[PDB]
Amino acid sequence: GSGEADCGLRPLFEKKSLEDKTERELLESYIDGR
Amino acid sequence: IVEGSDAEIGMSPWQVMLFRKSPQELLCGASLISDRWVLTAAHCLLYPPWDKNFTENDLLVRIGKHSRTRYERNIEKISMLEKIYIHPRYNWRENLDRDIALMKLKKPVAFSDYIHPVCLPDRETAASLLQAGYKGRVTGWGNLKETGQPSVLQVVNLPIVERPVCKDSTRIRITDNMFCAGYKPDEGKRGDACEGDSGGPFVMKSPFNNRWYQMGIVSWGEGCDRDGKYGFYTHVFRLKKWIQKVIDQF
Ligand SMILES: N=C(N)c1ccc(CNC(=O)[C@@H]2C=CCN2C(=O)[C@@H](CC2CCCCC2)NCC(=O)O)cn1
Repeated sequence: GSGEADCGLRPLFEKKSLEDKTERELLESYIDGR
Repeated sequence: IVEGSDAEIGMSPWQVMLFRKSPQELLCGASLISDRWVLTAAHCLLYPPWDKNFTENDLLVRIGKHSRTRYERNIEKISMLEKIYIHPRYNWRENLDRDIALMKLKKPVAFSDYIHPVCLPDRETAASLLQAGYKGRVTGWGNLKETGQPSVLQVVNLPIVERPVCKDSTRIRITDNMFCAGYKPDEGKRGDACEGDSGGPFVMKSPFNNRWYQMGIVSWGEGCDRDGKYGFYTHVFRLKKWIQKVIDQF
């Protein structure tokens, strides 16, 4: 939509359900902790 | 980047290096937002106090990189600039307000495992993700300390800081078009962007659709990773309309 389709989905990670070493540190902060 | 660590392969496929033709050196960071457009900080191109004022032909855009100095044959893609657009109201004279610029590539770049565009935030996404305490990611090949350089692309995860706290850390006049990020003195952890990271992307991964969005652009700071001070970034969404305006017309 407000951004071309497919954008933001990394070939070597999201597209293969693979996580990078520290992305969970980010998602864990989108709640209340840090 | 100070106190960060080596990024892994294909971790930031939108990461762009602004390379100078002569001499040949790292100039700034930038980001790929489509097959023909790259985003960066205006002070990277224009900054009179330092007689800095580059044009289309003084620069090269290098996409898909990991190593700072090597020419990554078969992996990276070097592209030329067709046109540069600085924000008409970029304030280099006072506080670097509206530190943003768009660059039009001469020819579309072909995506791959190492080259892929990041997403631009929309009102909803920015509203939900841009909050104090939430962490974003900054990447670059800039300095490792205030006063050498990394061998490989560096990455750091930093929390966004409360606007009031940003205002009381500097004598510089803050504006709505910027936000600051970093750890406070008593938070144990540290880290920050630094000279050479300018124009680099500050991104966040949406918990809703799993996509990575670019919320900021490495803009300025006073020193690097000093206690009590924070890094400032251009508020990408606040300037989103200037962006679409430019892309839809040019
Ligand atoms: N620690 C950080 N987060 C950081 C440090 C430096 C840079 C590169 N950006 C700059 O160098 C810009 C370009 C014009 C000057 N500038 C600054 O950051 C000035 C502050 C400017 C604030 C706006 C008005 C002009 C001075 N400080 C340099 C320093 O102390 O190391 C980016 N981030």
